[PDB]
Amino acid sequence: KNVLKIRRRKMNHHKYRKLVKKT
Amino acid sequence: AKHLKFIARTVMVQEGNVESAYRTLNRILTMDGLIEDIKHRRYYEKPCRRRQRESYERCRRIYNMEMARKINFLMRKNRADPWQGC
Amino acid sequence: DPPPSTLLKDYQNVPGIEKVDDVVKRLLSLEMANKKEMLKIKQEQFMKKIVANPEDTRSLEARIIALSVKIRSYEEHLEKHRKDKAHKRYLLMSIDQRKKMLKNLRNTNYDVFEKICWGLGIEYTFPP
Amino acid sequence: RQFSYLIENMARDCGEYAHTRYFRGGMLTNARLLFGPTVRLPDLIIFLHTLNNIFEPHVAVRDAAKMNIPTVGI
Amino acid sequence: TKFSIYPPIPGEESSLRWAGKKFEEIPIAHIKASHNNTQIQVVSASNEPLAFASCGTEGFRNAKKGTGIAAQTAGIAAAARAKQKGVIHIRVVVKGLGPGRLSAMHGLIMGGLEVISITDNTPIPHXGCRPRKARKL
Amino acid sequence: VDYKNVQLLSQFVSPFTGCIYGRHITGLCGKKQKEITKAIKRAQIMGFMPVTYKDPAYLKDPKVCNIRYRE
Amino acid sequence: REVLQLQEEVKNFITRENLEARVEAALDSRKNYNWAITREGLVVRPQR
Amino acid sequence: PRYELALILKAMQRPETAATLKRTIEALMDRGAIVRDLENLGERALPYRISAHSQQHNRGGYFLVDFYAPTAAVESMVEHLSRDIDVIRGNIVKHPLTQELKECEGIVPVPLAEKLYS
Amino acid sequence: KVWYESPSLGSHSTYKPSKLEFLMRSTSKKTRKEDHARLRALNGLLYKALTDLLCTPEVSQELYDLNVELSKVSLTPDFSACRAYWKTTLSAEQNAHMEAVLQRSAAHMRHLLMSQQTLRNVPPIVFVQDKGNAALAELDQL
RNA sequence: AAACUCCAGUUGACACAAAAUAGACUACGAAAGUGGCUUUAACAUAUCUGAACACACAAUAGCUAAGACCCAAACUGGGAUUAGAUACCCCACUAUGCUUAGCCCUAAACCUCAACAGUUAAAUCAACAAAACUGCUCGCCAGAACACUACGAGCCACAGCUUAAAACUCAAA
Ligand SMILES: [K+]
Ligand SMILES: [K+]
Ligand SMILES: [K+]
Ligand SMILES: [Mg+2]
Ligand SMILES: [Mg+2]
Ligand SMILES: [Mg+2]
Ligand SMILES: [Mg+2]
Ligand SMILES: [Mg+2]
Ligand SMILES: [Mg+2]
Ligand SMILES: [Mg+2]
Ligand SMILES: [Mg+2]
Ligand SMILES: [Mg+2]
Ligand SMILES: [Mg+2]
Ligand SMILES: [Mg+2]
Ligand SMILES: [Mg+2]
Ligand SMILES: [Mg+2]
Ligand SMILES: [Mg+2]
Repeated sequence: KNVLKIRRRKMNHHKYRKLVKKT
Repeated sequence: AKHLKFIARTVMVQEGNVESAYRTLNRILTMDGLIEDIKHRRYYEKPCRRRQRESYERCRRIYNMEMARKINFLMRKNRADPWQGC
Repeated sequence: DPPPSTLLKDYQNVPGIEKVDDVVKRLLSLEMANKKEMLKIKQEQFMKKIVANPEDTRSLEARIIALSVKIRSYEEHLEKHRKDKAHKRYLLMSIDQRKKMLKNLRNTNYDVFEKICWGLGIEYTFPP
Repeated sequence: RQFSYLIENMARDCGEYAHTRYFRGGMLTNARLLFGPTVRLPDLIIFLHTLNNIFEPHVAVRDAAKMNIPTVGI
Repeated sequence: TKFSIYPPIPGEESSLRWAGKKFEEIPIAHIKASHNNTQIQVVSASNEPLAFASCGTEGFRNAKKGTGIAAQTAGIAAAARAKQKGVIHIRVVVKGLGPGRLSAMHGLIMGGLEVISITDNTPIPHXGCRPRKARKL
Repeated sequence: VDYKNVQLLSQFVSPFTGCIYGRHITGLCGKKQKEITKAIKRAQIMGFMPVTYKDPAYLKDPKVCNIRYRE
Repeated sequence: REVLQLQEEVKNFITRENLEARVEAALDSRKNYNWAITREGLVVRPQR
Repeated sequence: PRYELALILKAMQRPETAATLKRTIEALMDRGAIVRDLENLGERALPYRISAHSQQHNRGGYFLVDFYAPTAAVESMVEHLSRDIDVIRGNIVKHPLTQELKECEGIVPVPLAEKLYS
Repeated sequence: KVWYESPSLGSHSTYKPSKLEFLMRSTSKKTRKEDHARLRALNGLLYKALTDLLCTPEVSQELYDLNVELSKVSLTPDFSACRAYWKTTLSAEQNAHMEAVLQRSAAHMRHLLMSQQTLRNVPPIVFVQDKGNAALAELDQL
């Protein structure tokens, strides 16, 4: 199958980790 | 390093034919898997990749051996047409 | 543990075993065998001390005795091998299996349940 | 094909019909187009071999049932 | 007697001789055929060095060292210095699958040496050091 | 199959490289292929069998392996 | 039957008294575990 | 249990070899072993060079010791052999004749479908 | 079956690779999905057969000494010819000897290949010389 | 001559690293995992099912402390490349991969097939995967996204893990 649902979760978790890093 | 030398992987030259001696040695090292082993060892193959390739190599051999068996079996009838015209 | 001079369970009832050379007695004793052979002697000791029929190996009593001997072996194993997670699982699973057996023996035959607890030194506990 | 010649002669001798050749698509289910609107189809089809040369059922077995033709078959 | 590709075993009584010398007494030409270079050393049976030649010592530089013709030239150079010291027959021991693996042996022959045997000693670890990671190309 | 019977074990390794032959070359079954392999590995590291080559003493023993090498 | 067989073997077992004699009796002898197999499944004992 | 000690001794003269065997068999007895037999396999060239006790060896005397001992004696004997300077390499294995070989009817074929499925 | 496809309806059909079949074939007909497989695998069998003949002395003493190695063997789909490739040697003098013996051996080898009744119908084998840069040695000659 | 040289080749000595061939085998273990040799101990259960939390485990990465360090190698530095290259390519080297004792408790932890028992006759069956189903039990699910998120609580975890919404928004996903 495609990984489009994983890709959404992939970006969500990346942005979250980066937010925690900044703050 | 601790073994005796000039026994392993050693081929004698006959009548100065060094090309045929080298080809025999290369055939020996190839059949024992040493050439492919040396080549795969230049860069580290990761365990998930090694298992995948070994699984692919084992399944391809089975399919090729099974496809050869089928062709041999179904080539018995390759003889000329016994009932030509019918 | 049974003395090392104890004969193996298989050679204890052969006729004339007491008149053979001492060397032959050493070779047929626990001293020259693996630990599993010592556990068969222990199980036989408990079976004759506790159960009514020492030859009934399929009764709930014999199973509790057999499993209790295994549990003691695991405890000794883990005393020397404290990071052996595989056997720690086997120990805890065996303790749980024995508790289930004791539960069903207490429910069906209390008089025998009392002899099993006294004989094996088990302090039955009700679950939380 | 070992028996094509034998079967064609048996049909001719008894006054019946034989089809031992490559069976074309729609000989039975599309007979009016291939032969004509007034073509009469067989009332009985006798199979001396029910399988084709690739070891599958002869197409005429299914097509005979479609056209409500009784079949005798070895 | 029929020809045996298996070398004579030391301590046994063989009839093979080369200029009156036994297999155990023939000098050895050690060829290291790397991917980017080729090194050839001729030594005596007692481990005495007799001649050394490599593509780098023959004026080849950078990618030119990793060519067959560069190894062939190194073999000729090693043969010349070895022939002056009394070498005719040599046992060839080649380690590595570089481009100068076979060509280095050709140069030894053109230089006046007779190859009586070929031995591969390419190092194969039996399980050893982890090689460098695969390349993305 | 004993690890001390090096003559037998040597019949299932490569003469030139000492590599243990697969069962497709030796014709052995799974059980004996394993015993031979374990016997070879035991004999090698205990000081009975060489690892990198077949002992030349055993080169003239019966050839029971379906492998053709020379010229 | 196993105890009887074992009782006879113990007569040949090495002991502290007969240790020296058996040690020397071994240095004079040779035990060969080597034998080869054929394609027909026949054992080919060594030439000794 | 029944064990087999595969003993490679330094190439020595007959007197020193007998003293090493006696000293090795006595160590087994001191640890409770019942020694059954002693077999000489002969002096031969080692399959490879072995370094032992700051020395290099190319030949050795191969001996076997069949004996019974308690399970705890193996660890103690392995340690004893490591310190004997006349022992090149000594390994203690479970005697092969104890393991009884199971009968085999033959080679039953394996279904090809299982091979690729598995 | 495997990811390698084996669903063909005419899987029981008798594979008939002969020169006569090609002429009696529908011009519209095109090779099926698993039709190349039999060709790819039949060509590999020819490679196996030829390789054994070269290394076995019984076939020919001259051939055995040459120690020829087959680089490639690919039959033609027409069923009229077969392409076999052997690796050249450095010495052009040695190259002539190998080609000469192989050229005369091929005729006998074809009959030897007919001994394998499964591949009894073997088109004349074309022992092409390649893989050794034959045109590079030819250039040096000039 | 001479001594020096990071260096390279042959030979010898040499580890707290990793385990060609066998292995075309498909075994063992609850899973994770497990493929050099030896030995010791040793692989629960004479119904079945039974937990995000109880009990005990759990690759890799990571943390704490003390060691090892051949080789590999985040980061970092240097050399190229490129419009840019804090990438891909080349070189060097560190955390780290190893051992010991404690933690941490996550994986596309996936046969993407819950455990147990039974059937091959029925309709064979949305499709694909891996032939189609029955009995029984536990776990779980109820449009998408917000969301492997917020808050609460628990945790040797403190830029962490587990459990896990709502509002606004859309007619799809
Ligand atoms: K290994
Ligand atoms: K629950
Ligand atoms: K998976
Ligand atoms: Mg998002
Ligand atoms: Mg349960
Ligand atoms: Mg659970
Ligand atoms: Mg969880
Ligand atoms: Mg973990
Ligand atoms: Mg760590
Ligand atoms: Mg480091
Ligand atoms: Mg490094
Ligand atoms: Mg997994
Ligand atoms: Mg469940
Ligand atoms: Mg929702
Ligand atoms: Mg997560
Ligand atoms: Mg969270
Ligand atoms: Mg919180």
